[PDB]
Amino acid sequence: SMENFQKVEKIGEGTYGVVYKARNKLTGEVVALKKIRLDTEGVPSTAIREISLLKELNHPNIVKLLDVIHTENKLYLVFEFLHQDLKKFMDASALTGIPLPLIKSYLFQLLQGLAFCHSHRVLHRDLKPQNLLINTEGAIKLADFGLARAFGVPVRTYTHEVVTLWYRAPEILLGCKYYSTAVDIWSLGCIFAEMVTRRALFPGDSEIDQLFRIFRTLGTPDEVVWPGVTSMPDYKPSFPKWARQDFSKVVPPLDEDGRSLLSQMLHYDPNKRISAKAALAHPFFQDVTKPVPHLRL
Amino acid sequence: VPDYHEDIHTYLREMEVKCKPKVGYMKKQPDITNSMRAILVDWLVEVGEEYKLQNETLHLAVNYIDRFLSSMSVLRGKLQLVGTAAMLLASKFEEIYPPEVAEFVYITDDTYTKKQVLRMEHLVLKVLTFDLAAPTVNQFLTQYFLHQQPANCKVESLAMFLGELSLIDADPYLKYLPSVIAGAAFHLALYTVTGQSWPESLIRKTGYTLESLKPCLMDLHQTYLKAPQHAQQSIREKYKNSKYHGVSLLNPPETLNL
Ligand SMILES: NC(=O)c1ccc(-c2ccc(-c3cc(NCc4cccnc4)n4ncc(Br)c4n3)cc2)cc1
Ligand SMILES: [Mg+2]
Repeated sequence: SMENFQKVEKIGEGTYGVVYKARNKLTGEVVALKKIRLDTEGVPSTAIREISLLKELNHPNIVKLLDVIHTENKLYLVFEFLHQDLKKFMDASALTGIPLPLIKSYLFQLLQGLAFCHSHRVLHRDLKPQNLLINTEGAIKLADFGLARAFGVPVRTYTHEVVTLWYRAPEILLGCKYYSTAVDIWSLGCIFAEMVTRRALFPGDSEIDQLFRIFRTLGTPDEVVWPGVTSMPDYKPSFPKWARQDFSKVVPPLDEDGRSLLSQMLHYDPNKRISAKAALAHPFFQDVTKPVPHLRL
Repeated sequence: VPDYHEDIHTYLREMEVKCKPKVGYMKKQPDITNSMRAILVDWLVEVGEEYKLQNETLHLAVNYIDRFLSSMSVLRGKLQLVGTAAMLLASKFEEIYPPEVAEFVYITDDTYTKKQVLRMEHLVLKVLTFDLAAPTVNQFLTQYFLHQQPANCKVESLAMFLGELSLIDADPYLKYLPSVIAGAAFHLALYTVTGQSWPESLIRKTGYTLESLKPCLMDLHQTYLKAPQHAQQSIREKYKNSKYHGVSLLNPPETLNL
């Protein structure tokens, strides 16, 4: 079953298991193999969620699950291979920067993949540069659905831990009973800013540090800007009250349309925060193309 | 999430056809019956109550069982093993804190080993080809609840109670899609409590009328009336609790007037 695949090298470790670059001996196709060892507690819930959800989600901006190989001892997921992840690409682009048409294209594609996820009742809940994969042809794709979940309408209370700290939405930090599609938008907004500046927008090292960093950039939220905020479980009346800074200073290279879109993605109130679907029609994308990455990957 | 409520509804309507079990599978099972299935599902209601599991988890597990038994012949002594692995898989899919494998072994009353439950889990996955994100009666109901003017907790809990009862009896509920049963259950709950009917806005949303819901609604009315006499009693006991507003203690109407 694994006989036709030839491993090349280890790519890395995500939510569960280990990812290897491999080559299909018969077709020539280069793939990524996600190996899970069942040496316990059965098949992990993370693998169960990723497989079932990805078999439903066929989209050009979602990493494609090609096959599932299910031995007695090991479980292998066969994925399409992409050349680079967004984090490592941003590090290599330190000198030249990332061209604005490429940033615009990447954001447009990411919003497409995200809109598809949300239209199919799926929350990703782990959007970060490491989980965003790029090819030589100019495509960017959502990856690692290990922390993903199928949601209901309206939502119940789901797992609290969710989303890597730097990209975690304020409603999660303040401990709201319910969160939804807006958490994924928040993460993308953070990634948008990070593509322009090439550094993380809110790099906290604890929950309280993360909130205070967000407050110093967007202003401390009140009942006017976000109704119900003061009644949220982890809100404290002792929170310092910082003023909202001029949005042209948060990400200085950004034009009027860019800044407008970013503010709507980083809106405090989850209800007011722009959906992925609605963001596709934003004036920022009027002149969008699909250029190849300016660097060899 | 009002931006996606229509997209999600449309998608769930597509997936429920694809996830539908084979209607007459019990005729093809040599050693098990509808009655034996009814005992298993009722037992799963108790397990759900014992471990404080979501109602969604219970609905998912039953779907996994019915789809499994649509293609796999199972002897009576092994039916509980299928049910246990199904409930374990549903817990892993749906719960924030699923009960551990050892706990699932304990509630089988030591009938099976840890190895057997794990081997069955793996087999159920193979047979279902890891396709576990199935639409349920529950998933449709919560969408339908948003069309209340205004929201009524007795209506909500009674609809959940009635939809849960449909899980017990393969004849006749295997022939109805989750969205239809949810329709029947919502109207029946709304009529029992308030006197109101299946609202105009849900006709627009679902395409279903009282006319199209009538056959399922006719069966569900009969299950409701005959509920205190049914051999299986765990759902009625469950819905006595104040958590579900004691709705099982309400009186079913004598006539629907269709
Ligand atoms: N800090 C973290 O928690 C962390 C670190 C690394 C990773 C990580 C895991 C896997 C991958 C990865 C990377 C690539 N491709 C990039 C690549 C190709 C060749 C060599 N190196 C990277 N692919 N392609 C398909 C798949 Br499925 C895939 N997965 C990237 C980053 C995730 C989280
Ligand atoms: Mg039979």
